[PDB]
Amino acid sequence: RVSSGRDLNCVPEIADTLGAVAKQGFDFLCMPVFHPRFKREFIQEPAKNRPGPQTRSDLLLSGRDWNTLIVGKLSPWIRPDSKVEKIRRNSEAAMLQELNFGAYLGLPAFLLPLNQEDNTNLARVLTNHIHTGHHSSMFWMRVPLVAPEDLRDDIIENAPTTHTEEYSGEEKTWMWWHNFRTLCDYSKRIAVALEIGADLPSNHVIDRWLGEPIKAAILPTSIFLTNKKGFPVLSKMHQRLIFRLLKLEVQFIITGTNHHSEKEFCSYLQYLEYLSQNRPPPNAYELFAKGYEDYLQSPLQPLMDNLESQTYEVFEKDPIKYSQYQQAIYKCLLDRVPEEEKDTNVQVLMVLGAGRGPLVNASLRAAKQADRRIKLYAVEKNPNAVVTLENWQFEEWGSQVTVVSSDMREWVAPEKADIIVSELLGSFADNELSPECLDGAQHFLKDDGVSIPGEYTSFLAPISSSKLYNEVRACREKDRDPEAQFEMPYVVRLHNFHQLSAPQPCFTFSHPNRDPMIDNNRYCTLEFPVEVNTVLHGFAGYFETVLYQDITLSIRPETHSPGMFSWFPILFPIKQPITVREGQTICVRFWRCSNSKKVWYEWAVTAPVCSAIHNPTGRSYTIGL
Amino acid sequence: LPPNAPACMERQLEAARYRSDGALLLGASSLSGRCWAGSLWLFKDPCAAPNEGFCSAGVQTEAGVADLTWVGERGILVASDSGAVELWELDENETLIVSKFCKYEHDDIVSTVSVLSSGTQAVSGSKDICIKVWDLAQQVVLSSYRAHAAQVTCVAASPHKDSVFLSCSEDNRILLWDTRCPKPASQIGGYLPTSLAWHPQQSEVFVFGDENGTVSLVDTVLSSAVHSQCVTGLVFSPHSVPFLASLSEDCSLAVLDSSLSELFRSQAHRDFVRDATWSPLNHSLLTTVGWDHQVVHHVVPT
Ligand SMILES: Cn1ncc(-c2ccc3c(=O)[nH]nc(C[NH3+])c3c2)c1-c1c(F)cc2ccccc2c1C#N
Ligand SMILES: CSC[C@H]1O[C@@H](n2cnc3c(N)ncnc32)[C@H](O)[C@@H]1O
Repeated sequence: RVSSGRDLNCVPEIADTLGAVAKQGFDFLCMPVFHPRFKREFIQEPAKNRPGPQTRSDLLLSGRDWNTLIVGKLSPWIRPDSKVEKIRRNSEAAMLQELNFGAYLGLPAFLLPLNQEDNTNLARVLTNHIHTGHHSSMFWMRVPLVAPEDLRDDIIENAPTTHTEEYSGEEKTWMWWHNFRTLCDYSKRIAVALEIGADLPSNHVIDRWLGEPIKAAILPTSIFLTNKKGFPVLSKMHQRLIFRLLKLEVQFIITGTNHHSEKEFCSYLQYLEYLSQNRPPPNAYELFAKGYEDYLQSPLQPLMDNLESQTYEVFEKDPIKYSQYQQAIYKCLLDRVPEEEKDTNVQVLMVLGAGRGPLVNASLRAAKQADRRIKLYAVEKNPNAVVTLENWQFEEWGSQVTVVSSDMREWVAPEKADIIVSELLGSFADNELSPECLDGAQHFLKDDGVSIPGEYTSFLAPISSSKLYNEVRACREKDRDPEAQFEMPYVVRLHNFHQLSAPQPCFTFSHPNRDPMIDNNRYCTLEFPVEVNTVLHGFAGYFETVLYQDITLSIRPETHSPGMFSWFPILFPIKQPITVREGQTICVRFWRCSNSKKVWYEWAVTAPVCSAIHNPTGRSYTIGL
Repeated sequence: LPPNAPACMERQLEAARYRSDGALLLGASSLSGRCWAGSLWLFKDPCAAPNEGFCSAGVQTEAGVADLTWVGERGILVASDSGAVELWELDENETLIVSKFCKYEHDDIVSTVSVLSSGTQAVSGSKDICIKVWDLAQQVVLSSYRAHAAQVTCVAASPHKDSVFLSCSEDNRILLWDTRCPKPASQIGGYLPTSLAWHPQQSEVFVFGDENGTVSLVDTVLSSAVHSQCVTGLVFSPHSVPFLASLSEDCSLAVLDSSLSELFRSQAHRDFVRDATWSPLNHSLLTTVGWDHQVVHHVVPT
């Protein structure tokens, strides 16, 4: 199921054209709303008085059809940045005219070209239109991977084509897009229709569009090959690009005329369907994570807040995770109790933050498989989850499990633990205050006792994503700092983004913390080599944790525990995008800060330019103790 | 009201060309309203044009007529809104215009078309930025050239050199083509060029107009600000020492002499002037057509 549209520049009759397009299998049709050669004059008599009608009637389609089937196209003669003043004026008037007709019709999107470097005045007219009534309509900027000037045949005897590599030059059209959207102040209504040519540029040129709001990909029929049987197909490289674009669920647009005239015209489209059907389905994870892509979430604070029933349900729907815990507990029981002692030596296990019970059951299954004896305490401060636990205890666990409704930092334990087990980690490892909670529980761990997890490490990586930057930006709220949304992290299944350098470790914590002077504050400086031209928008955060020995949990991409669903990445934004050139280093600084009531992070970029210090004094974001 | 001839001709007249005997060919587009189509018309009496009931022949096309040109005495070569180049032909009786071939080789509107010296090949330019060379008898593209980087505004075949033609484009290039050369295009040394006319009596001399109203005379430079808007077309007259007709979106026609000085001006038109064609029979009569649906017959003082 690819969603696809036909691009035409010639529509003799709307009804007949729409029918033909639908019968061929397309979902929509990009077409002119005025005749593309019907140049109009607004200033000079006599032509300005040309009798109407100026175009085709809105009565030719139903409102539903204008609203869902039609994408409008700016006439090709409209040149708001022409060097001829008169042409700039007529063009502005004509641009407003066609855009207003599109809004008049309720069209769901409108196509405008970026076919040259200077589109200042076009951006100004579009921005003016956008601030003329609040509307949901989208503007698709039609921009090529490769500028026409850079793909022309080498047939001009006295102007040869460049044959030397121009690294930044081959990215010029990304610059056209970036300047245009900067001028238009990152309007959410402005997206990319990326046009693909017969020859693809270097990978770095393609990767420049990573993290950009690509809504559509335009495939001219001329880029298709012909297989033995005569049917249009794509080169393996183009197929690679299509697959990458299907992962962004863009809409595909077929432009140009039918050049495989032996075959009919749904053929180009059937090939796309064929590619879509050929790729690996949802591998458990991606099945689960597709709905969450780039969806910003407040990070849970299970200490300060009492988690809802269904939130625990999400935790519990990850068997790979708990069986990692089971294996960690198992190995530990064996290391601690020799075989000769298997009937005399009962180990005291405390689950610290037991929620609805999954670690309790993992502990019990671990002891069985280890053939060792354990006495269990299930500690949980959330009294609503304590209800689930005490029904479990009465119905199933029996006296082997003691449920303790208490904060682990205040509970006066009646004995000491051989093993404390806990799941206090966030997506940034320590951002739920797992260190503070385990510190306060430590006094009741035996002198030789084991904490599972034994340690964890957060990781950071700079990223580019104009899409995510705009999503954060849109999180302004009525009665707070108008910039506070940039001074707080988000849990998000990062999807439309470009990772700019390999993740590097940030903060690490070990338990038990034998050290006589415990300080959980932290100050870390990271240097990220960046080998691309790009724009920095924030830092992705992940974590790894050692449960026991070689049994680990990880959401860091290069060591992601395979098959584990729990924990999306976290995102630290920065207020202002920072331009980064190939070969530069991104230097970021992260602090973990605390007082007796709250812990928080602050962060700052210091190379290649400085940002502001983000979240000073926790003013935008704190984690409650 | 001859057979298979539409009762009504479309408003926007795009092309007017006399043939040898003086029958007038018309091309029209409907550029607004419900149906965006086109039509082709022959008036053996040009003073009856554009009245449909008194035409010699006519026919509807599927899309609009962006450009056309005679092929010989009975052939009509059409640049279509649909990306097609079409060849139509008059019957032996010259009472029906019949489609000969319609090939969809361009990927956007075909904007300009020009028959080369021999009469057996034509060149077309399009908004798809390509120029194609056609073998009219085999109904096939012989070469496709992507020399330009923006829409191809005009192509003009050399008057006597079958491998030579000009083109200009919104990429601000004027290209001289000679397909005898390995790299066939050459860049001839502003405001965007919009129209081209070879000199009929001097091999290596041409005139071109620009989007700012200027006309220029060029050898393989002389210029005048003739128009207040885009120069849409340039047509040398048939005289031994030719006059130069120029037309513009400013709705005027000018007639210029050897040094680009103005000898005549007409403002008869009330909308864009789209073509001009000189009578073979009466060399001082010059016929224009425009989007105001007028066919005007100017008598140019000589
Ligand atoms: C927003 N957030 N912050 C933190 C977490 C989260 C997720 C899984 C887990 C988990 O196993 N175990 N433990 C913890 C916290 N100690 C945890 C926390 C979530 C969260 C959540 F509360 C609900 C979700 C629902 C559908 C998909 C994803 C999530 C995610 C995610 N990531
Ligand atoms: C699996 S999410 C962390 C779980 O441990 C609980 N928890 C977090 N901190 C503490 C604490 N200091 N004492 C007891 N339970 C806690 C939370 O309420 C949640 O159920």
